[PDB]
Amino acid sequence: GPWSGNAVHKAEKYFITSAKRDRDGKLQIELVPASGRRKLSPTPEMIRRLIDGEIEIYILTTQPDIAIDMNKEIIDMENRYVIDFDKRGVKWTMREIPVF
Amino acid sequence: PVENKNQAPAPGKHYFIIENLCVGCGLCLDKCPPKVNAIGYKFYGDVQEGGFRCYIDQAACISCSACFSGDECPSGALIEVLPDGEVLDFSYTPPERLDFDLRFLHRFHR
Amino acid sequence: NDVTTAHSDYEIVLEGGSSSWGKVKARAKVNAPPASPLLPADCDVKLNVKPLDPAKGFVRISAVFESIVDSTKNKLTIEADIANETKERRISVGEGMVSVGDFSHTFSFEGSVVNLFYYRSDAVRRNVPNPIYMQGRQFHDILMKVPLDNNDLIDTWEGTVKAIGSTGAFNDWIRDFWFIGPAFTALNEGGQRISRIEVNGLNTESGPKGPVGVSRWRFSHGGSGMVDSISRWAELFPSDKLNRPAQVEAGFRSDSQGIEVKVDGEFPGVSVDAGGGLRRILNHPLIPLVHHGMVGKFNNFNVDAQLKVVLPKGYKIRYAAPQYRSQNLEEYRWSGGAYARWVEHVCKGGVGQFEILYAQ
Amino acid sequence: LFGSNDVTTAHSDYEIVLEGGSSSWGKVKARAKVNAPPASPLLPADCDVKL
Amino acid sequence: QGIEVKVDGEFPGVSVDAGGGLRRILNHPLIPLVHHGMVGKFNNFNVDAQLK
Amino acid sequence: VVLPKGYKIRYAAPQYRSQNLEEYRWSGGAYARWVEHVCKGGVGQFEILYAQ
Amino acid sequence: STKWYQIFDTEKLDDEQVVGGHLALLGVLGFIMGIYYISGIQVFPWGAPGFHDNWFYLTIKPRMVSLGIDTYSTKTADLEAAGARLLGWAAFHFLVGSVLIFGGWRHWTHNLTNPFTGRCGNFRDFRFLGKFGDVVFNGTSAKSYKEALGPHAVYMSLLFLGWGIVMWAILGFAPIPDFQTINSETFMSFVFAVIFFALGIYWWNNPPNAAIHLNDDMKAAFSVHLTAIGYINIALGCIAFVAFQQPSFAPYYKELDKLVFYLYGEPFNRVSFNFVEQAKEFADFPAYAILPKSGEAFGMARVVTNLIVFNHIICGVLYVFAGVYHGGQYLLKIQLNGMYNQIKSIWITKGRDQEVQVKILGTVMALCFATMLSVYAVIVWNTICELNIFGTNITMSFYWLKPLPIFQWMFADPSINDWVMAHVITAGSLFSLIALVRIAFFAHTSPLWDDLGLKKNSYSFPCLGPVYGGTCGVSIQDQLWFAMLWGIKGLSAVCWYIDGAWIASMMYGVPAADAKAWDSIAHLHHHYTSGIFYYFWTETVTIFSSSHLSTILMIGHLVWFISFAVWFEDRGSRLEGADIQTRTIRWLGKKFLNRDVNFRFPVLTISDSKLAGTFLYFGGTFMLVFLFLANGFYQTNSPLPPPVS
Ligand code: BCL
Ligand code: BCL
Ligand code: BCL
Ligand code: BCL
Ligand code: BCL
Ligand code: BCL
Ligand code: G2O
Ligand code: SF4
Ligand code: SF4
Ligand SMILES: [Ca+2]
Repeated sequence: GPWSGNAVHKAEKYFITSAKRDRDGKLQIELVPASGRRKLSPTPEMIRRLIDGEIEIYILTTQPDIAIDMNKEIIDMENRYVIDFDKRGVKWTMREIPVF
Repeated sequence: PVENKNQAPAPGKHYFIIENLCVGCGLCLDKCPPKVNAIGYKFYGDVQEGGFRCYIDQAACISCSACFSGDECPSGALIEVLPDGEVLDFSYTPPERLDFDLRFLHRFHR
Repeated sequence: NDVTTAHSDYEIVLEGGSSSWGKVKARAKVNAPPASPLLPADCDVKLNVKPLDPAKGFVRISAVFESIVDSTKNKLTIEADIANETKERRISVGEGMVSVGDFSHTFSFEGSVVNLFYYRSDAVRRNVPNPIYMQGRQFHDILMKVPLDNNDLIDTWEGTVKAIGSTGAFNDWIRDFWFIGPAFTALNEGGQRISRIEVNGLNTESGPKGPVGVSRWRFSHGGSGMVDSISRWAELFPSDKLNRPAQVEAGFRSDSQGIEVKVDGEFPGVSVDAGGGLRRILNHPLIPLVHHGMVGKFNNFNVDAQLKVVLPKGYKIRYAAPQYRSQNLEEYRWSGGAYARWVEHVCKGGVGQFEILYAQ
Repeated sequence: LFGSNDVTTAHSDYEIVLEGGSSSWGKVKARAKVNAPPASPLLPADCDVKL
Repeated sequence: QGIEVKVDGEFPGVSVDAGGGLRRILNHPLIPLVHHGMVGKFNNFNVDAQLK
Repeated sequence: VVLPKGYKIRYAAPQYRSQNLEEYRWSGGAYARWVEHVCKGGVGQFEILYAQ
Repeated sequence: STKWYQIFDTEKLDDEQVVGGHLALLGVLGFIMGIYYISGIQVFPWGAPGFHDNWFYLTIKPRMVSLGIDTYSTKTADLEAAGARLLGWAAFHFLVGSVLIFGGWRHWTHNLTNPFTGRCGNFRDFRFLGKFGDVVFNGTSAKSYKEALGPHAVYMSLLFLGWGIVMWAILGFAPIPDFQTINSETFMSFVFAVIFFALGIYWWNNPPNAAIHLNDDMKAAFSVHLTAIGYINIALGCIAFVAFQQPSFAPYYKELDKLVFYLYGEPFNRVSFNFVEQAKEFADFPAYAILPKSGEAFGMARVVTNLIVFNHIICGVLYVFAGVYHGGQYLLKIQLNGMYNQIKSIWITKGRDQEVQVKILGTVMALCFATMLSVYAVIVWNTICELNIFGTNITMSFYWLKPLPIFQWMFADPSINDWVMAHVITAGSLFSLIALVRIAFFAHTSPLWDDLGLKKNSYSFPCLGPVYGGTCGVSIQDQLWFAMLWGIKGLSAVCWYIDGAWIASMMYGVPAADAKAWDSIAHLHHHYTSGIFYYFWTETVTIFSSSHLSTILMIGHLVWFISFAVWFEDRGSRLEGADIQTRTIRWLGKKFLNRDVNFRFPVLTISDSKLAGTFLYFGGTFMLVFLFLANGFYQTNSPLPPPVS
């Protein structure tokens, strides 16, 4: 179980690259697993996996913010973004360079 | 009859760190050359509750890749972005496997 | 005396940087008899590639097959210019000479190979990180000219003229002629299906010193994914990666007592970026594996194999399957164990993978 | 002495529980562990089939 | 390094009636055997097999 | 192999193990290798040439 | 990070390299054995005295007596014959060891050329001998460890047959099946030669398959063989303790008590401040000469038996711990490499499921806790009753608790002491097994580190920081150190039991009343030397009497409380202190040096600090336990009377 795949992640960690908001919304939002060999698209089957809990997609910070107000605009702590508006999504924070 | 000659001796970059995932162990600091000093501790609160994390100064950090190639991160916060944009928690993650156990009926493990 | 064992040494010296440009040195000896009704069977093959012009993209390849079978010497030399016109269509202009015994004929050829994959889905390439089985079809169109400078050769051309003009089923039996003997089996064991050919032209114009027979013909190789020529067409032709004249010598001598093989040579394309930042030593082409298993299944053997992958400094192997036994801090060594089982696997026709992933 | 050394090992168990009478039903439970390498060009292959 | 196969099943066509009042376990389909033969001849092996 | 009288084996794929007058016997290692070769489908030769 | 203890790591060594190392070690061991044999020459063949009874030779001696060497003779001529045989066999060992070192160097250089015949012998393919190799194997094991077990067993059979031959010809022991007398070890050597030849040919024709080791044999096979041979060494220690106590070995061990020894460092006759050698206590012996120590009072038979038994026992326990640690290192390697999911064998697949690991470790922990609590409560209650605090006499103690009559066969005098010894051994075994199982299963991720998203990425990483207020010592190396510290208690129990001590109570034999009445109420014909705490007081009498043992005492104590400095959580304090030291050493500038002091004061890494701490901890502890076993047996077969009738 844990030894299969990356041992840190309970669910498959799918980071979201900065594919965004450059051509009719850029529906081909780039989802990349922790393995990183493949580069998938956000098809409804990936959403089925994500709601199944087997995978979990995460937004990074140090990049052009990915449709940050067009995907979802809940900004209570700036990290309340959800895809199907009832997702309970989690954002990865990186104040890498802006902090001392 | 005739054959040709043979010889055969065989026989006889822009690395980032996710502070949400980072736990503040600082092996990146040990893996960084002292002349650069890219890895640095940032303190948030009580040390025993996670407290300080680590950060990279992008301008100072110039494509050494020692941190990630060392593969010393326990938390997987040390990430590498690629020119095409893929992100790597680890250099080589083990493959995901469909796990289900084996029990022979007549063997002693049944 | 009853024990048959295979002794093999392998050395893969990769070079630093994005370009692989690796050197392969392989020695092999096996006590099992060869699967050849003509013995002894000795062969020397020299393949040298030279960059004719990087701006034009033209490369030049010379292959010299020298062989001795049953005390008879055969020699197929061929110099050719390969040029990648498009990612599907490729052109070739070359000249060569086949000298068997006292007989010898020189040939010239213009040839267009159009390789089209059946499925160009972005879904497959998006999901699968390592595409192995890629179906497709290669259309070869070859115009080959041979001086009819020999009476027996003239007889061959005349008889072939009548054969083409007499039988309408010739396009099916020409495959039987072309796939002489076990070759016709091998194409079925490797997923290769060959369509009936189409003879566009069959004519003769005469040069001042002798007549020239010109034959233009097309055929359609068809790969069901297992074929290296189709599935690895891009990995086939690393012309962009080639700036230095590369070359490989390969000689195998087959007496009934044993088989001795030596393959020494450098060439590009050994390692390709598999994604995820790890360079992979290229996947094994499966056509060699199955075609060699065809003859390797015929006998059992003990395995004594040793592979020595010489990484360039600063690079480390992150994945090996099976694991390396010993490491010299730059050279990774696979000797015995599950590597021996994998060597048995591939000798007998196994298409199992040996993932060597290495990175900075 | 013997030939064809350095062989791998495969351990297999099978059970066919038949049903009496006109019922031709059976319960097949099979297990196998083979130490030979697989013939998969993409080797790490695990498939579960629920029919 | 290996292959690990586990089959649990309940099949309604295991037993086939034969002449003379005899019933038998069904003849093995040959496509499985032959299609397994391609991969089964790739290594030399010894089998420890039990059947109940 | 029993030849016609007055003939001898000159060239041979792996040589004869034993030779009585007029009788040649192939056995041992290499001939067994060839037999194992042809049992499994090997098309290798066993070129036995005999001359007066 | 390749350290000075990683240069000889197996990952950099090949099969031929380790063959050469093993042969060099065998030759060096032969040279050391020659040293010891020379050290056992009591009277020189020249016509002069000899060496003063080294502990090494005092251990080696009874085995030599079993052979035709080393007569237990006070007669000078026969003792000179003993010295002659010892010296001759030492020279033979020297020659054979020199040849073995030469072969080891040849295999280390991968330069195998025979001087007489200019040919190169391939390590991968050869014949074992000119005709014998073709008779048996017809070739070589094809570079796979599983295929080598056959030839290895054949070589062991050859060695057994050679040992029988040597006993038959040189040492003059004719094989007969009488196992009470010495001259059956050669008959059993021949029997073992037959048995192991059969096993070797079977394993050559049919190689056993545990495909885990073959790939990275350098660590997997190393770990498996090391743990197996550690258990073998523990079994050998147990067998040695049983046998050396048997009457059959008595002519070769009890006679060691009959004869006296002049040991190196044993107290000498003390001269006064004014001894005119042109006052001296014990004037019959010469000045500054070693006073004889009588074996009967010293119990030299059981002292040598204890040295042998505990040497093998602790070596076996250490080998078990190292096997588990190296197996954990290999498991971590395959876990980072992704091969952990691909092993396909029972020795891994059973532990692949983390819940099975949890169940196994929880069962071990529960058994350890239950047994430890039971035995410790028994011990402390016995101590309370014998010291009579809270108004409890020893009638309330666990004196009734004897081993079961069915289980009483394996004890001399059934008592609570044997019960507590067995329970303490089981409890300590499970106590160390907790950490051994942690190494085995949690090399990469513990269930806590599965829940909390961290993973162990190295065999020698210090920790993961102060996150969660912890993370200290989760490396398999640190778990090995904890396992060693936990097994220190078990090894101490073993040593104290074999030396003779009341483990069932703490202060047995002290001037308290019910401590002395233990023997009266227990009905024991053996008077155990003393209780756990009183053991030091009773057995340091000789350690203080002997200057050499006192020197060892001091050095071991220094080593231990120097281990303290690197064991504690103080590495950062030591680093800043070392920076202050460096700054003041730079302040030696302007002290008229004119020399740039480029000397940074070094402080060990935590992964190195724990290494040094455990090494010094174990070293001091068991340098002192050597004195425990070298104080003497001092067990008198006389029950104690009650202080009050
Ligand atoms: C082998 C499996 C396929 C095949 C697949 C390919 C591939 C693949 C290529 C061609 C190409 C060519 N094919 Mg074709 N082709 C086959 C059968 C044929 C037949 C025939 C009647 O048998 C003919 C007449 C042709 C005709 C031709 C030419 C038009 C053209 C150049 C040949 C040349 O230079 O060879 C010179 C002779 C050789 C070099 C001899 C050795 C050939 C082997 C296959 C080389 C293996 C290289 C080795 C693994 C690594 C070497 C390292 C060295 C440094 C280079 N093909 C079969 C059906 N064909 C090329 C092209 O597209 O041209 C436009 C090309 O890329
Ligand atoms: C005319 C032939 C074709 C062609 C056909 C093929 C085929 C088909 C294959 C390759 C393969 C390879 N080719 Mg090519 N290739 C062509 C052009 C090139 C050129 C070039 C710029 O001219 C170069 C540098 C290469 C280089 C390479 C490598 C990237 C790769 C082998 C990897 C390895 O480690 O091999 C290890 C090296 C060897 C074992 C040495 C072999 C040496 C012998 C003399 C040649 C093979 C003989 C063969 C068994 C028998 C041929 C008999 C026929 C009757 C002619 N090719 C030409 C145009 N090449 C393989 C690969 O993986 O493709 C992705 C593959 O399947
Ligand atoms: C009971 C027999 C044991 C055993 C007992 C020993 C002993 C004892 C020694 C070795 C040594 C080594 N063994 Mg071992 N070893 C066993 C099984 C194995 C297996 C296996 C089955 O897979 C392997 C691959 C090895 C491999 C190795 C290497 C790490 C090394 C020899 C090669 C070299 O040149 O070293 C290069 C270096 C040298 C040969 C000498 C370096 C200098 C000194 C002599 C090292 C001493 C270390 C230490 C103090 C030994 C103490 C033993 C304790 C007192 C109990 N061992 C069996 C089961 N092995 C030696 C080694 O170096 O240990 C680290 C060593 O000391
Ligand atoms: C000091 C004794 C050392 C030793 C010292 C040497 C020396 C010195 C040399 C070799 C040579 C060789 N050694 Mg050695 N070697 C030892 C044990 C081993 C073992 C093992 C059994 O584990 C292996 C795998 C090897 C490997 C090898 C061979 C590849 C090679 C001989 C080729 C052959 O056909 O020779 C046939 C015979 C062998 C395989 C010998 C096997 C080992 C025997 C037990 C000892 C031989 C040397 C000894 C002093 C002579 C008397 C032996 C008694 C009659 C038993 N050695 C023993 C323990 N070995 C020789 C060489 O390279 O030859 C060309 C060489 O010069
Ligand atoms: C081997 C490395 C060193 C060496 C180091 C030692 C050591 C260390 C010791 C001796 C001791 C002995 N040595 Mg020496 N000695 C060497 C070379 C030799 C040679 C020789 C020609 O090679 C000979 C004849 C001897 C002779 C002897 C005897 C005088 C004496 C008792 C042997 C005996 O009981 O073995 C018993 C023989 C066997 C059991 C059979 C052969 C070995 C088998 C095949 C291996 C398994 C058994 C193993 C030893 C124990 C493991 C038991 C487990 C249950 C598996 N030495 C080389 C140079 N020697 C002993 C000593 O002095 O005792 C006080 C002793 O302990
Ligand atoms: C029994 C013979 C050997 C043995 C042979 C092997 C072999 C062979 C392998 C290991 C390997 C390992 N060994 Mg071991 N090992 C033994 C003793 C030990 C002890 C110990 C103190 O008892 C420990 C803690 C270890 C530790 C370890 C681990 C590092 C690793 C297994 C991890 C795993 O997931 O296990 C999962 C746990 C199990 C499968 C436990 C169950 C064991 C068996 C298979 C089932 C029947 C036994 C039953 C439970 C107990 C009662 C009957 C017994 C006969 C007494 N070994 C003894 C000395 N060990 C493997 C490794 O990778 O090495 C580097 C490996 O290849
Ligand atoms: C014999 C035993 C010990 C020493 C010898 C010693 C030496 C020493 N140590 Mg120590 N130590 C413990 C025992 C010993 N620590 C214990 C049991 C603990 C557990 C709590 C412990 C813990 C800490 C912490 C946390 C810190 C230190 C330091 C610090 C020093 C810096 C300068 C100084 O204090 O000199 C004062 C000390 C000296 C005069 C020591 C040198 C001769 C000596 C008189 C006796 C000589 C003994 C001989 C060297 C042994 C072998 C000889 C031969 C075989 C080679 C420094 C010389 C630290 C600093 O660098 O600053 C202080 C720091 O932060 N410690
Ligand atoms: S990549 Fe180089 S500069 Fe950047 S943090 Fe790592 S070691 Fe420092
Ligand atoms: S190694 Fe990982 S956990 Fe440690 S400081 Fe670096 S990013 Fe943080
Ligand atoms: Ca004592």
